Amino acid sequence: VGFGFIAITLLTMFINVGLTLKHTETIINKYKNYKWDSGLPTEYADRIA
Amino acid sequence: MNDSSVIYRAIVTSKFRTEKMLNFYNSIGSGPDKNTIFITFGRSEPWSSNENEVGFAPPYPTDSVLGVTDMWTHMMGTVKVLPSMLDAVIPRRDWGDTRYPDPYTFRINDIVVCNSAPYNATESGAGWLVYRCLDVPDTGMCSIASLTDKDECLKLGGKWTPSARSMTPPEGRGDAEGTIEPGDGYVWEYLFEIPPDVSINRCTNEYIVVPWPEELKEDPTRWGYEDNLTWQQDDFGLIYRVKANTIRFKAYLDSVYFPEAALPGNKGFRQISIITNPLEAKAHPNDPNVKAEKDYYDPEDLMRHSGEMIYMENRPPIIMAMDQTEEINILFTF
Amino acid sequence: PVNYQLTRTANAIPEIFVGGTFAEIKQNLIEWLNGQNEFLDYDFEGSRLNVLCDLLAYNTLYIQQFGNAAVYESFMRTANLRSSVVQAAQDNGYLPTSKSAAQTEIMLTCTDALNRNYITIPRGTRFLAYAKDTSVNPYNFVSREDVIAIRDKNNQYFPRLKLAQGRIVRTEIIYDKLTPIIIYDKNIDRNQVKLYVDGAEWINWTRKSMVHAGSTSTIYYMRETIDGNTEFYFGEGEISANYIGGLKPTQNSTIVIEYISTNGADANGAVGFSYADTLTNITVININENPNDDPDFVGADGGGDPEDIERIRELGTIKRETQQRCVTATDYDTFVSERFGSIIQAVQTFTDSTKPGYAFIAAKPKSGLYLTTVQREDIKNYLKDYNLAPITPSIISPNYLFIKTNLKVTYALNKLQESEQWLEGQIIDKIDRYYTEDVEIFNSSFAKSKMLTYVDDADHSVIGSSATIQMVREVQNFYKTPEAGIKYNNQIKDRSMESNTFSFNSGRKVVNPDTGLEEDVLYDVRIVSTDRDSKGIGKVIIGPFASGDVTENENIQPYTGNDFNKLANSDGRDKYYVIGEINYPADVIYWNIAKINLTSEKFEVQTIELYSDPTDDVIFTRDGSLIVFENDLRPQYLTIDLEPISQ
Repeated sequence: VGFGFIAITLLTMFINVGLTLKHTETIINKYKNYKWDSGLPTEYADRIA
Repeated sequence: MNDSSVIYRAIVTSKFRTEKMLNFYNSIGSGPDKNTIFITFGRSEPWSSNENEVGFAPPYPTDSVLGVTDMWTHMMGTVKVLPSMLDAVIPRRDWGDTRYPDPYTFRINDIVVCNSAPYNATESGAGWLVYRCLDVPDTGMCSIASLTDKDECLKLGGKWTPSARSMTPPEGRGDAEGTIEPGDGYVWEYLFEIPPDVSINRCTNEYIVVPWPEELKEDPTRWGYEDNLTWQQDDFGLIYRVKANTIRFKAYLDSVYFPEAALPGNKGFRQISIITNPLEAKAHPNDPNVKAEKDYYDPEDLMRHSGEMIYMENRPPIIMAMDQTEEINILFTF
Repeated sequence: PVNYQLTRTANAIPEIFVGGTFAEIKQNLIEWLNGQNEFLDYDFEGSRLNVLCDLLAYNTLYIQQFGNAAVYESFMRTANLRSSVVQAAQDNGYLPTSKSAAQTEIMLTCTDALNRNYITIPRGTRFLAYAKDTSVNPYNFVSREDVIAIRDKNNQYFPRLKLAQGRIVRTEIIYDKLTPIIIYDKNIDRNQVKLYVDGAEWINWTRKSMVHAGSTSTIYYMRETIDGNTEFYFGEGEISANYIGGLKPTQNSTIVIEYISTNGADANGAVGFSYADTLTNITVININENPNDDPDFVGADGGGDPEDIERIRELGTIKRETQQRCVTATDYDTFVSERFGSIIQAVQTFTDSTKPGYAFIAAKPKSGLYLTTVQREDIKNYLKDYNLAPITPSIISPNYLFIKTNLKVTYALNKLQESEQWLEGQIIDKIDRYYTEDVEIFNSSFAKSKMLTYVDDADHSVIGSSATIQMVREVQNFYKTPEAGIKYNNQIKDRSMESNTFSFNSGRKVVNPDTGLEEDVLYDVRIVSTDRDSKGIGKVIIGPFASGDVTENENIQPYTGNDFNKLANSDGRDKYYVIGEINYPADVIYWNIAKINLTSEKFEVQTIELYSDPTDDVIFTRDGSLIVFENDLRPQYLTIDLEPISQ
């Protein structure tokens, strides 16, 4: 009963960001590629129409 | 906490998902502060008795150091991801293709491409013009998701399948300020430019690239601005307006850089990581240390477990025969 | 509310108990008797098997009260029947003060023939007092404690003591441990008791005058055992203390109880006391000063009579919020209460923020107005023992707003019996009963319409009534008023706030006839608050002045005009001096006579009424300022007219 007792405010947001970040799908596809070394093929396929 | 006297509402919106991504790429650069990235390759061990097949799968990796440590044991070589190779993407819906399920439609807010193909080609000196998105669906005929129906229920409810086809979906660069509306409804809002060179290179069957700011602000008219008065509204940059919110980077694994490993029989068993900011062998341990800038470091010279591992994956065989390059696509929403 | 989850409920007797209206019982039994079970095979009759159903329903409606009442008086808030209430309030550490006795402090001027220093004045020292209603008959008084005196200069003593009402009685008993020692008599304030066990002391437990930190055993207990007759008993102790508990007697002892007879509350009058002292050479010189303390004095205080049921409950549950300690504003209100109560009607303790420590306590005695002293110092000590150590309690007393009625009851001559007088007084307590019930307490307003409906309730013959009204608020120090103080809390109805009396002194000499001269003590003054103006304005004036004494300078030039600022009636020569502010919309009064710069010695006694009349009919209250009317003490403003009607 003997003390002053004043009221003041504080606010806490707690922003939740960091959901998702699920990396989705990772995708890679191989190549047959061409260098000047090259050399003998084994037969052929497709190649034009 | 729960059920408090006060109850507050917080969106977090979209842009924070994108803007946070921008800060990631905004320092990839060269120097002590710019924390470059390195992808990495895999395991030689047959990994099991049943290894090559469709069913079954590698065991789920573990984030613990007990799993961090086995990679640097089982890993061979690390390709580097330049700042230029990483790219931000969008699902690439396009009107007119019969292969993908719904030819036109494209309800409410959606991204389209055209002039990319036989069917959609128009007005092409500019290649792909088309990242423009639909501002409003066309008039009526929308029967949407619930019972109610009319041009009302988009507000209290879901999305409109307009049920009517679109025609002449090509468009000019756009109207002054706000953009064109050629046909019935289907107003279109023009979104940037996408020159052809970057297309055939950095796009794919899925997704598409958007420039980052610091490019467009640097150079209009390649990616084709100065038509946009809303540009000077909020500086250049626009990765936000597209709502990109996703980032993928890729890496070229060429068996030439790793001639060892690439012999008749290499089985490249699973494990393909990612990592950050590694370091050089150091020669004898006492010394200063350097940030690692040179591509395709061998597993040795990396100071085993230097840097921190930012990603993990297991793909059970792969192949990795000599002369066949390897292209890894990995996609994050950060 | 907004969210439906906040509905809940107040204290609610569930539908399980409640209890029958009769015929609904007939309904539920028939459905349970005929249905779901039998589909009657009954051998009585078509009517009998029906009729016999309610014959056992009266058995239900009976057993649904006789045995169902227990759960009503088992709990507290829902109980009725005092006995259960009281008996269930001691485990909350309360007890309900079965009665009380009057108390004063008088300073005896007496002296002894032996001249010996340090004269004593033992416990009883029987006095007697009329406690005046007229004169006839005394009651009694006993000092009950000790004291001492001192001889200084001339040979005299000032053994000032305090005294209770009744006499005393002492009944010694042998403790059988099988024998619930009790009293049986309708009396004996539990506040003041001794109860020695064969040695001395035994300070008990439930009520401490000291608290005697540590001290372990020797405590005893006082509760109820219903019946009105108090129970004494002792703890579980052994003392071969063993560990913790009461010391207990040992199987046989002389247990000496002494209490006070406490004639009753009829003794509030006090006033003149007589010695009635026979001890030794003490002369009992009299010159007995009942109130040698301070300002206005009502006589004795207290007197009790048992507390009402509606009192106990409110104080019974709140003492679970406390445990025998006051840390809280609501605690002092419960500690200034039947423990120290019957001398205080209402409290509302509060703490001022600008001044730390110093818990402030407003209190109104049942005697009215001020607590005087030593009835204040008494409230002081009983708290500070249970108080929060560093902070000191203080009794400010509230800021009283009385009201001036001037009402007329206009009865009819036909139907009376005791006629005037007895009705003149019968209207008093009815008005007084209105205050004591509704507006006696804090934060509560009063409506003159509600006063008139108790007025018209006098007996019968009174038909109709009406009153003017003025809110009277009297300043203490005067001459100044505090900073931003002296506020009504109500709209003042400008052209009001009318003066009191005052006076002057000095004014040269002005000798008169007969004896030598005088001080010119006539020619009074008085204050008027004038008009309203553009917003608040309004000023105020100190009053009528002839000429001479003042300091005019450039800052005064006494005048408000012949406009409002109504005139005091005397020679008085107008020339009203401007003094202070008095903003009307937010009620404020400000004076500070130092503005016109006179001397305070030129004014007579302070503590002057002002008493503006209210704008609205209903008078509000705030900031710990009571509106309570007490007649018997100050008659000064109550005036009523009985003007009759002949049919």
